[PDB]
Amino acid sequence: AQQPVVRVGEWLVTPSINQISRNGRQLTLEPRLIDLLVFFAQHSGEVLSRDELIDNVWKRSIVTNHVVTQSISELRKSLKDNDEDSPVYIATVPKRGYKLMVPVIWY
Ligand SMILES: [Zn+2]
Ligand SMILES: [Zn+2]
Ligand SMILES: [Zn+2]
Ligand SMILES: [Zn+2]
Ligand SMILES: [Zn+2]
Repeated sequence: AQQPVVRVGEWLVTPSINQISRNGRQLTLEPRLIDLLVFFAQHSGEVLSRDELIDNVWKRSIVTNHVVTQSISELRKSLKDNDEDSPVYIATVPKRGYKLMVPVIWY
């Protein structure tokens, strides 16, 4: 039985099984997305450039600037989980990149 390592906003994250979870809602994500989410949480409330995200989350793969942007949309979509009352988790900072806007608790 697996312990969450971190809480991002309303979601407990358990990277060992690629899972996020919220109040009786469990979701498995792709591992790269977990890795992106974990990177944001380690650098929370910091502006992260497309470049920082590529270097750290896509290590030893080349990707386009555009893979990042579509990964970001997929992660926003999973973090929202169809709840229109959800905060913004990942905010776009114009011309600069992205910032994780929710509280993080490490366990
Ligand atoms: Zn940091
Ligand atoms: Zn940082
Ligand atoms: Zn993609
Ligand atoms: Zn993806
Ligand atoms: Zn996908």
